Amino acid sequence: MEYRLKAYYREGEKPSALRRAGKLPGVMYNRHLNRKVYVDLVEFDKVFRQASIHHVIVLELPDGQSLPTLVRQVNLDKRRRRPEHVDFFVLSDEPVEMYVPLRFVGTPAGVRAGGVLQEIHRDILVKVSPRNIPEFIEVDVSGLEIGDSLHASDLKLPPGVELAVSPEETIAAVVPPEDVEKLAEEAAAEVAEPEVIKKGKEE
Amino acid sequence: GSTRNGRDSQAKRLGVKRYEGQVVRAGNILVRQRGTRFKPGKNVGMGRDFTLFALVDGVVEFQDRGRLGRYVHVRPL
Amino acid sequence: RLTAYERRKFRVRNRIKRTGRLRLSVFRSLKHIYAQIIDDEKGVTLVSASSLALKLKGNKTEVARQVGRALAEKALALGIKQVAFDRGPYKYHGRVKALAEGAREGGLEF
Amino acid sequence: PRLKVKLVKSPIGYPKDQKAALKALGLRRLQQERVLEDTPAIRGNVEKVAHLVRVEVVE
Amino acid sequence: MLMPRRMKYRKQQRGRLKGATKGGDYVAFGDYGLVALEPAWITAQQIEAARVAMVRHFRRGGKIFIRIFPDKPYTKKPLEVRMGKGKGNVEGYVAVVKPGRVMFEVAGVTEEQAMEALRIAGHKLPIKTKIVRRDAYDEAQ
RNA sequence: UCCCCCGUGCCCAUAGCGGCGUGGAACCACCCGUUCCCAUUCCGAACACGGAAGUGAAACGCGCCAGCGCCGAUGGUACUGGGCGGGCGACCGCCUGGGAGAGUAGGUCGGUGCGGGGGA
RNA sequence: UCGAUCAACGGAUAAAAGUUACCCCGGGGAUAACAGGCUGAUCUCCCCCGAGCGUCCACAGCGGCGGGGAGGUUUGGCACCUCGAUGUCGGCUCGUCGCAUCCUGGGGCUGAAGAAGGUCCCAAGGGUUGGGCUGUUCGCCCAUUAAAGCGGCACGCGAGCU
RNA sequence: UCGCCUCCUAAAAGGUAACGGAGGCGCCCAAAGGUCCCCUCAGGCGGGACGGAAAUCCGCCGGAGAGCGCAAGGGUAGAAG
RNA sequence: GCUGACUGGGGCCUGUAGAGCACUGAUAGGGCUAGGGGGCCCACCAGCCUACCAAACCCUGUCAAACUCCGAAGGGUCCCAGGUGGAGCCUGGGAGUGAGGGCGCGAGCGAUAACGUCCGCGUCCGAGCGCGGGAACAACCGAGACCGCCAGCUAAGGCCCCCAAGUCUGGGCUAAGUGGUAAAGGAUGUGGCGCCGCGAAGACAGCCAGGAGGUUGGCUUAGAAGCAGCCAUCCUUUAAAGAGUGCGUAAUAGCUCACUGGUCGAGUGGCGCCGCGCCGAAAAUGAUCGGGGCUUAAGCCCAGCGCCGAAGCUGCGGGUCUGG
Ligand SMILES: C[C@H]1O[C@H](O[C@H]2CC[C@H](n3ccc(NC(=O)c4ccc(NC(=O)[C@@](C)(N)CO)cc4)nc3=O)O[C@@H]2C)[C@H](O)[C@@H](O)[C@@H]1N(C)C
Ligand SMILES: NC(=[NH2+])NCCC[C@H](N)C(=O)O
Ligand SMILES: [Mg+2]
Ligand SMILES: [Mg+2]
Ligand SMILES: [Mg+2]
Ligand SMILES: [Mg+2]
Ligand SMILES: [Mg+2]
Ligand SMILES: [Mg+2]
Ligand SMILES: [Mg+2]
Ligand SMILES: [Mg+2]
Ligand SMILES: [Mg+2]
Ligand SMILES: [Mg+2]
Ligand SMILES: [Mg+2]
Ligand SMILES: [Mg+2]
Ligand SMILES: [Mg+2]
Ligand SMILES: [Mg+2]
Ligand SMILES: [Mg+2]
Ligand SMILES: [Mg+2]
Ligand SMILES: [Mg+2]
Ligand SMILES: [Mg+2]
Ligand SMILES: [Mg+2]
Ligand SMILES: [Mg+2]
Ligand SMILES: [Mg+2]
Ligand SMILES: [Mg+2]
Ligand SMILES: [Mg+2]
Ligand SMILES: [Mg+2]
Ligand SMILES: [Mg+2]
Ligand SMILES: [Mg+2]
Ligand SMILES: [Mg+2]
Ligand SMILES: [Mg+2]
Ligand SMILES: [Mg+2]
Ligand SMILES: [Mg+2]
Ligand SMILES: [Mg+2]
Ligand SMILES: [Mg+2]
Ligand SMILES: [Mg+2]
Ligand SMILES: [Mg+2]
Ligand SMILES: [Mg+2]
Ligand SMILES: [Mg+2]
Ligand SMILES: [Mg+2]
Ligand SMILES: [Mg+2]
Ligand SMILES: [Mg+2]
Ligand SMILES: [Mg+2]
Ligand SMILES: [Mg+2]
Ligand SMILES: [Mg+2]
Ligand SMILES: [Mg+2]
Ligand SMILES: [Mg+2]
Ligand SMILES: [Mg+2]
Ligand SMILES: [Mg+2]
Ligand SMILES: [Mg+2]
Ligand SMILES: [Mg+2]
Ligand SMILES: [Mg+2]
Ligand SMILES: [Mg+2]
Ligand SMILES: [Mg+2]
Ligand SMILES: [Mg+2]
Ligand SMILES: [Mg+2]
Ligand SMILES: [Mg+2]
Ligand SMILES: [Mg+2]
Ligand SMILES: [Mg+2]
Ligand SMILES: [Mg+2]
Ligand SMILES: [Mg+2]
Ligand SMILES: [Mg+2]
Ligand SMILES: [Mg+2]
Ligand SMILES: [Mg+2]
Ligand SMILES: [Mg+2]
Ligand SMILES: [Mg+2]
Ligand SMILES: [Mg+2]
Ligand SMILES: [Mg+2]
Ligand SMILES: [Mg+2]
Ligand SMILES: [Mg+2]
Ligand SMILES: [Mg+2]
Ligand SMILES: [Mg+2]
Ligand SMILES: [Mg+2]
Ligand SMILES: [Mg+2]
Ligand SMILES: [Mg+2]
Ligand SMILES: [Mg+2]
Ligand SMILES: [Mg+2]
Ligand SMILES: [Mg+2]
Ligand SMILES: [Mg+2]
Ligand SMILES: [Mg+2]
Ligand SMILES: [Mg+2]
Ligand SMILES: [Mg+2]
Ligand SMILES: [Mg+2]
Ligand SMILES: [Mg+2]
Ligand SMILES: [Mg+2]
Ligand SMILES: [Mg+2]
Ligand SMILES: [Mg+2]
Ligand SMILES: [Mg+2]
Ligand SMILES: [Mg+2]
Ligand SMILES: [Mg+2]
Ligand SMILES: [Mg+2]
Ligand SMILES: [Mg+2]
Ligand SMILES: [Mg+2]
Ligand SMILES: [Mg+2]
Ligand SMILES: [Mg+2]
Ligand SMILES: [Mg+2]
Ligand SMILES: [Mg+2]
Ligand SMILES: [Mg+2]
Ligand SMILES: [Mg+2]
Ligand SMILES: [Mg+2]
Ligand SMILES: [Mg+2]
Ligand SMILES: [Mg+2]
Ligand SMILES: [Mg+2]
Ligand SMILES: [Mg+2]
Ligand SMILES: [Mg+2]
Ligand SMILES: [Mg+2]
Ligand SMILES: [Mg+2]
Ligand SMILES: [Mg+2]
Ligand SMILES: [Mg+2]
Ligand SMILES: [Mg+2]
Ligand SMILES: [Mg+2]
Ligand SMILES: [Mg+2]
Ligand SMILES: [Mg+2]
Ligand SMILES: [Mg+2]
Ligand SMILES: [Mg+2]
Ligand SMILES: [Mg+2]
Ligand SMILES: [Mg+2]
Ligand SMILES: [Mg+2]
Ligand SMILES: [Mg+2]
Ligand SMILES: [Mg+2]
Ligand SMILES: [Mg+2]
Ligand SMILES: [Mg+2]
Ligand SMILES: [Mg+2]
Ligand SMILES: [Mg+2]
Ligand SMILES: [Mg+2]
Ligand SMILES: [Mg+2]
Ligand SMILES: [Mg+2]
Ligand SMILES: [Mg+2]
Ligand SMILES: [Mg+2]
Ligand SMILES: [Mg+2]
Ligand SMILES: [Mg+2]
Ligand SMILES: [Mg+2]
Ligand SMILES: [Mg+2]
Ligand SMILES: [Mg+2]
Ligand SMILES: [Mg+2]
Ligand SMILES: [Mg+2]
Ligand SMILES: [Mg+2]
Ligand SMILES: [Mg+2]
Ligand SMILES: [Mg+2]
Ligand SMILES: [Mg+2]
Ligand SMILES: [Mg+2]
Ligand SMILES: [Mg+2]
Ligand SMILES: [Mg+2]
Ligand SMILES: [Mg+2]
Ligand SMILES: [Mg+2]
Ligand SMILES: [Mg+2]
Ligand SMILES: [Mg+2]
Ligand SMILES: [Mg+2]
Ligand SMILES: [Mg+2]
Ligand SMILES: [Mg+2]
Ligand SMILES: [Mg+2]
Ligand SMILES: [Mg+2]
Ligand SMILES: [Mg+2]
Ligand SMILES: [Mg+2]
Ligand SMILES: [Mg+2]
Ligand SMILES: [Mg+2]
Ligand SMILES: [Mg+2]
Ligand SMILES: [Mg+2]
Ligand SMILES: [Mg+2]
Ligand SMILES: [Mg+2]
Ligand SMILES: [Mg+2]
Ligand SMILES: [Mg+2]
Ligand SMILES: [Mg+2]
Ligand SMILES: [Mg+2]
Ligand SMILES: [Mg+2]
Ligand SMILES: [Mg+2]
Ligand SMILES: [Mg+2]
Ligand SMILES: [Mg+2]
Ligand SMILES: [Mg+2]
Ligand SMILES: [Mg+2]
Ligand SMILES: [Mg+2]
Ligand SMILES: [Mg+2]
Ligand SMILES: [Mg+2]
Ligand SMILES: [Mg+2]
Ligand SMILES: [Mg+2]
Ligand SMILES: [Mg+2]
Ligand SMILES: [Mg+2]
Ligand SMILES: [Mg+2]
Ligand SMILES: [Mg+2]
Repeated sequence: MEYRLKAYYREGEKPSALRRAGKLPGVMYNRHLNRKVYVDLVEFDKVFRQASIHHVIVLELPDGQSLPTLVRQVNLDKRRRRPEHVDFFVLSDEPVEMYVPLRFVGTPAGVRAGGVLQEIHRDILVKVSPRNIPEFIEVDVSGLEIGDSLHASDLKLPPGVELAVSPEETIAAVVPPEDVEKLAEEAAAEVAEPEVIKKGKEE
Repeated sequence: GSTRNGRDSQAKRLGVKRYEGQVVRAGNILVRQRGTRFKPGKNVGMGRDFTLFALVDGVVEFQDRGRLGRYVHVRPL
Repeated sequence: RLTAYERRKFRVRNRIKRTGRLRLSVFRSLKHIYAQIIDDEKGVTLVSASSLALKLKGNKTEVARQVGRALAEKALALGIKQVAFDRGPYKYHGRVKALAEGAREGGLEF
Repeated sequence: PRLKVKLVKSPIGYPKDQKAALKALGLRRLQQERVLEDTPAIRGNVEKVAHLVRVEVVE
Repeated sequence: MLMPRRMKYRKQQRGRLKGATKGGDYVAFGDYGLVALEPAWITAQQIEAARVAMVRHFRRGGKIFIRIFPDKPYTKKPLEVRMGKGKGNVEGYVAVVKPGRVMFEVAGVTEEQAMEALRIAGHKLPIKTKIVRRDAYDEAQ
């Protein structure tokens, strides 16, 4: 889809306070411009949880602008698991590479058998025209068995969308479950103590 | 119990002994190295132990020629 | 990936320059043989000599001397006496050789 | 311009080098004020001890 | 329980546990996960303890990912002995863990099944844990 | 002072792998021979001598394409010299100066010195 | 130019191993054995988690694999006062304190019918036998008991005895 | 265990301890020295009598991962091979 | 005789922190795919399927003192300049020291123990056991004591009383004497900030009723009747109502949840972040935060004015040494 969000510029302000002022430092940047922005961390949160790096977001800049863009990158406070910076990509009418989501429709056979669907990729990288952004990409996963797998090759691509990866890429798989029965045997598991790489005249 | 390591060698004082823009005479040492981490540029020699040493009373100078290595020169006066 | 032609060219020449003397470069084509004396510290050439630009005949060997004798002739005028002989990827033999034999006659010292 | 430097905290307990700065400037006592030209060199040490000194721009 | 299969050097030093997680702070595979709020040397004994706890709360099913591995050799002298006389012998391996790192993930299972099992897997850890969900923040990584 | 070529240096891949196309008047290369100088741990492939019927297929040169490789900001974070704080600890934070790496947007199928041959 | 496991490799002699509870002297708490001290790996007791047992039922009684603490009675680590001396096991005598309570008292739960038990909680006032073996602490055993508790005081107590 | 060498610890000059973690020397070469000329490896794919996962030959790819008598290090094909 | 520590500019050397995976090795999962284990099918030599142990290779995600495609802050040294200091260079005489210790940061060893040990930069005590603060204490905070004063200003630390100066001013938090020693963990403790539902299409509490038949349902077993594991979520009457939330049971049943009819008439039930507090919390001569004692504090956080407070600074006088 396409959401919206106010974005205001910055410069001499210092990211320390901002993010304590409740605002998330950020930058707008394509091949033509490059400006430093900042957003009400809360407001943008309510969007990115819905948008991610998938759906379009036009910034309602205070100058009067209102540019279409996508998020190329989000930097997070590893310790506190929180965002500390964002990159909005000035989306122009040119062909672009972006991650398009995936919705795996159909209940795989393995699931019915006890396996699990390891949704390896949850979105796909693709070149496209922003005007031609799909919402999402269906994929049938009904005929999957433990432990069959699925690739970008087996994707059925809509118009104007073109993979930006090697079809040999994998994007899903049905794998066996966690089974207690495997435990007890795993307990009496004997593992020969680690071998140390010989050195010197011992090779 | 007991150990089987506990042995080592006397550090050799390796490195550079005269830096760029530094004034030397004929015969001084410019780099003490293992291998040819540097190379003999101009007015500079190298001995059987990759030891670089000035060849005239000049002024030291380095030069990073990329893939070709890092050379030490001696422009006279 | 270099070629035995490329390599042999370097080692013969990287060694020469270590003497810091003027370098007599010789090129050997199927038809003509050329020769320019170079100064690899100023990156510039001085006196040139080639069969081609000398309207020279057939005997490649006898030619080499005339380009040799000639090159030395124009050199000494510019006060160029000593010099180093670059045989490049070419072994000191015949054309390449005979040339140097001429230059040595013209006055050049090597 | 010129700088008036006053030694307000004791170097007793800071590295030998900083004690040398107070020497460079000329500060050998507490509260001691010393007015100095405003070159970069002077303005260098003076900054090395600004956790010990109170600075003021004069004339 | 985990440990390498082959090693260059028998004994590592001790390093340190200063700073936030170098990497692994973000859900990569499974749906939910277990994050580290404070550092430690987490022992394969510990890991296996979490693991088995979750696999058994899943009874049959589920999928557990272990995003930390005990590759640090943990050494200790014999018993009652003196100081010196070489370095201690190895007695098990540990997994260095620093705050914000995702130690375990899970998939193919409800919500009040991963939440629980993770809570139980968290009580087998010498540190504090934080149960997390997959955020688009994760996906943009 | 301009464009094509043979030589030879410089920066040291923004210059390379690869795919395509193009050049033979000149020069360059494959070329025609192995009598002669010279030569293969066998081979005139290589080096080398004498040639000048042919071809630019191979190699080299000059140009387009971003699949790989290389290069790569801005903003932010990690870390940090110096100066202060917190916790019993593992450890955690603030101020002043410095400030990465990975990643993003992008850039790149080279630039220039000298002397030769031809051309306008 | 040669003769070097002068390898204890700056190499006392050309030439050399042991024992001392018969021992001596000069020095050291610069250095061990006792004890104390800092630490708390080991030791003692307490807890988090709740897989699994208990016909049924996780938690009456139990607690896999793991996690976090307290205490300073064990074995040790360090080697901090003491080697111009701080005498070290056990016992006898005499106590006194702690409470993680052996007994008596008061409670909850109980797979508590009752009687009698089990398990946590409150409580340190008083009590907690006599013997056989052994130097023994401890432990085993006989006869009993309301019960025959564990520990600190330099493993309390030799200018108080042995 | 005791001298010598290599790497780390060593906190981005040198130097830096511990009965700290890992390995080596007490030789060797008459060529494995000097100089001139020439040559370039492992490795992957396909190809071939005996003939093989690796004997040697042919082809393409292959900036160096082979090699340098020996431990390790740095260095190194534009050579030190 | 200005060359000194320290400082400003500039050039060169480096490979740590941090990080990265291109080399060396380690690494969980998946993909691709030589090589075996095992099932059919075979001795005729070849085929086929694998929820099986797995090489190389790619992908997502990591690890390393003895790994580095990268790579700091700093450090080191050379030149110019500042720097006149119990600074430096040189020659010469006399020594003592060659048993260090605490602290801080970086490591190793140790158990991510020790008033432990062994190195590195620094600092202090040593020699400042002279002074102020820290209840008391060589090394933590402050500060380098020539001597004298019944003078003044300050540092750390402090201002209710012991005990010099505020029972000072403003806002907030705490009810535990937390303050005035400890962790996992546990809890409707209290306060501030947010989020999802449900609610006058009348909620939550309570009230009132209902809550129903196939159906004591099936793989199912020895009890398995909604509530001991699965490979299960199908119909009916309907106002509504899981073939079921839980309690309950040996297994029947009852109890209520989700569920709608009635009753009142406004909010309620469940998450997560921060602040301060509770339990968790057992040791031995007599108790205590240094004491008394303190609760819109005499405690904690944030913001201010003023004072007390050293052998530091000033002020007056004096001594000696060195320089002018
Ligand atoms: C009988 C003799 O008695 C007397 O001499 C004795 C006096 C004592 C001395 N001794 C004795 C013992 C010892 N230590 C150890 O055994 C030891 C034990 C354990 C550990 N444990 C650890 O390290 C742990 C814990 N970390 C674990 O690893 C370390 C060291 N050290 C000694 O010095 O021995 C002498 C000869 C007479 O004078 C003599 O006439 C007579 N006879 C010669 C006629
Ligand atoms: N400028 C500096 N060197 N700062 C060091 C700060 C170190 C401090 N522990 C921190 O993490 O922030
Ligand atoms: Mg969209
Ligand atoms: Mg938020
Ligand atoms: Mg040994
Ligand atoms: Mg050693
Ligand atoms: Mg050593
Ligand atoms: Mg050493
Ligand atoms: Mg060394
Ligand atoms: Mg150097
Ligand atoms: Mg030499
Ligand atoms: Mg040599
Ligand atoms: Mg330069
Ligand atoms: Mg020069
Ligand atoms: Mg040039
Ligand atoms: Mg001070
Ligand atoms: Mg101080
Ligand atoms: Mg400095
Ligand atoms: Mg003073
Ligand atoms: Mg001041
Ligand atoms: Mg590390
Ligand atoms: Mg541990
Ligand atoms: Mg150890
Ligand atoms: Mg040791
Ligand atoms: Mg262990
Ligand atoms: Mg980690
Ligand atoms: Mg825990
Ligand atoms: Mg990443
Ligand atoms: Mg063509
Ligand atoms: Mg072409
Ligand atoms: Mg033609
Ligand atoms: Mg003839
Ligand atoms: Mg031929
Ligand atoms: Mg040829
Ligand atoms: Mg011809
Ligand atoms: Mg062509
Ligand atoms: Mg060629
Ligand atoms: Mg060219
Ligand atoms: Mg282009
Ligand atoms: Mg980059
Ligand atoms: Mg930047
Ligand atoms: Mg600092
Ligand atoms: Mg502190
Ligand atoms: Mg920080
Ligand atoms: Mg800055
Ligand atoms: Mg960068
Ligand atoms: Mg290119
Ligand atoms: Mg021209
Ligand atoms: Mg002799
Ligand atoms: Mg030996
Ligand atoms: Mg000796
Ligand atoms: Mg001897
Ligand atoms: Mg020596
Ligand atoms: Mg002798
Ligand atoms: Mg002897
Ligand atoms: Mg005797
Ligand atoms: Mg005897
Ligand atoms: Mg006797
Ligand atoms: Mg006698
Ligand atoms: Mg006798
Ligand atoms: Mg006697
Ligand atoms: Mg004796
Ligand atoms: Mg005596
Ligand atoms: Mg001693
Ligand atoms: Mg002593
Ligand atoms: Mg002793
Ligand atoms: Mg003792
Ligand atoms: Mg004892
Ligand atoms: Mg005693
Ligand atoms: Mg003792
Ligand atoms: Mg005592
Ligand atoms: Mg004592
Ligand atoms: Mg103690
Ligand atoms: Mg303790
Ligand atoms: Mg407890
Ligand atoms: Mg049972
Ligand atoms: Mg029960
Ligand atoms: Mg329990
Ligand atoms: Mg247990
Ligand atoms: Mg523990
Ligand atoms: Mg003890
Ligand atoms: Mg002692
Ligand atoms: Mg004494
Ligand atoms: Mg004594
Ligand atoms: Mg006495
Ligand atoms: Mg005495
Ligand atoms: Mg009690
Ligand atoms: Mg009782
Ligand atoms: Mg009772
Ligand atoms: Mg009964
Ligand atoms: Mg009964
Ligand atoms: Mg009873
Ligand atoms: Mg009872
Ligand atoms: Mg009592
Ligand atoms: Mg009693
Ligand atoms: Mg008795
Ligand atoms: Mg008797
Ligand atoms: Mg006994
Ligand atoms: Mg017995
Ligand atoms: Mg009785
Ligand atoms: Mg009783
Ligand atoms: Mg004892
Ligand atoms: Mg004892
Ligand atoms: Mg005693
Ligand atoms: Mg006694
Ligand atoms: Mg006696
Ligand atoms: Mg006695
Ligand atoms: Mg070093
Ligand atoms: Mg260093
Ligand atoms: Mg030196
Ligand atoms: Mg030793
Ligand atoms: Mg050895
Ligand atoms: Mg050799
Ligand atoms: Mg064959
Ligand atoms: Mg090699
Ligand atoms: Mg070897
Ligand atoms: Mg290297
Ligand atoms: Mg001067
Ligand atoms: Mg100087
Ligand atoms: Mg200087
Ligand atoms: Mg210095
Ligand atoms: Mg400087
Ligand atoms: Mg690191
Ligand atoms: Mg790697
Ligand atoms: Mg990667
Ligand atoms: Mg690392
Ligand atoms: Mg290292
Ligand atoms: Mg490293
Ligand atoms: Mg770079
Ligand atoms: Mg630098
Ligand atoms: Mg100056
Ligand atoms: Mg003077
Ligand atoms: Mg002095
Ligand atoms: Mg002095
Ligand atoms: Mg003297
Ligand atoms: Mg000594
Ligand atoms: Mg000592
Ligand atoms: Mg002494
Ligand atoms: Mg000493
Ligand atoms: Mg020391
Ligand atoms: Mg010490
Ligand atoms: Mg002390
Ligand atoms: Mg310390
Ligand atoms: Mg600090
Ligand atoms: Mg530190
Ligand atoms: Mg440290
Ligand atoms: Mg170390
Ligand atoms: Mg350790
Ligand atoms: Mg310590
Ligand atoms: Mg000591
Ligand atoms: Mg020492
Ligand atoms: Mg002394
Ligand atoms: Mg002091
Ligand atoms: Mg002092
Ligand atoms: Mg003091
Ligand atoms: Mg005193
Ligand atoms: Mg005294
Ligand atoms: Mg004091
Ligand atoms: Mg005091
Ligand atoms: Mg006082
Ligand atoms: Mg002072
Ligand atoms: Mg005042
Ligand atoms: Mg007070
Ligand atoms: Mg009083
Ligand atoms: Mg008040
Ligand atoms: Mg107030
Ligand atoms: Mg209480
Ligand atoms: Mg209290
Ligand atoms: Mg908690
Ligand atoms: Mg808590
Ligand atoms: Mg609560
Ligand atoms: Mg209620
Ligand atoms: Mg059923
Ligand atoms: Mg408590
Ligand atoms: Mg008491
Ligand atoms: Mg004074
Ligand atoms: Mg006066
Ligand atoms: Mg004086």
